[PDB]
Amino acid sequence: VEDWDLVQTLGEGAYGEVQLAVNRVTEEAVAVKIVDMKRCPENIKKEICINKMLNHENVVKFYGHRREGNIQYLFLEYCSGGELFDRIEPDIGMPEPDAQRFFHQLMAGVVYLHGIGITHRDIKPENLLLDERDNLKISDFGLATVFRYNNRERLLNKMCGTLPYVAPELLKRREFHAEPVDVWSCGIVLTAMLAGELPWDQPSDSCQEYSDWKEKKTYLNPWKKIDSAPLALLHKILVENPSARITIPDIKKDRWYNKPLKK
Ligand SMILES: O=C(O)COc1ccc2c(c1)C(=NO)c1cc(OCC(=O)O)ccc1-2
Repeated sequence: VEDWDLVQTLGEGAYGEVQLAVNRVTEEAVAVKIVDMKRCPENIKKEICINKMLNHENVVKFYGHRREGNIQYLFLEYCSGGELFDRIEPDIGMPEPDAQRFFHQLMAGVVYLHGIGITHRDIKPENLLLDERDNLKISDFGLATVFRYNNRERLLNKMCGTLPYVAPELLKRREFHAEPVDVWSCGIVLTAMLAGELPWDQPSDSCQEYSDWKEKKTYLNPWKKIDSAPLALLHKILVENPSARITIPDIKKDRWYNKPLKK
């Protein structure tokens, strides 16, 4: 209903929905995200402003914005693959070779964002959309924010994202660096793909399962399901002191990351 028709509901979140929109002339498809500024106008001015900076093969394409009353419409690549969340078999995961591919692509996407000084802040499988040839695209810049401007980094102080994905320091410190938290959530997504389960509800000393990982009890799952090469990488990503935690340029030199698996 706006030059294009709204065919089916797609991602009914809080604040609005995402629809599938076909143009009836050209037959082309898009995702219309629909935010009713009555049911924030501030976090939404940022989303689109961030979205206009973005252009990469692993980040959902931004086509434009119209205001139509209270109603903001963001015109967004439609990913006919859907969510990576759905290619994770509960308790089992997915073939190592697909995980490694999705991880290569997620890395590419994140390097990109980080190189333009943007942290996504909410990387989880629900936010990783797949296109028609199963290429992974980083989605939903609703919580994204700028952490380098004019070549100066600034620490974040707002807590956000999704607890099982979040990095311990975001719980513990008043200010933290933006990049390592994005790395940590990327690691949790790896664990998710390779084991089909989340290792803990939040990285708290108060959280049993989290305490067992710091004690290297990798004899429990989801670790036992994982396999020594990728698990060695997870050991370098899910490090607690954000400063000792591996960085992306170094993930790119890790053995499992550079292992041939897939045709
Ligand atoms: O193939 C299917 O079964 C459905 O395909 C989908 C399913 C969910 C979503 C899409 C495509 C999207 N394409 O862009 C999409 C975008 C979304 O954006 C959310 C945001 O920007 O917050 C959310 C859900 C979906």
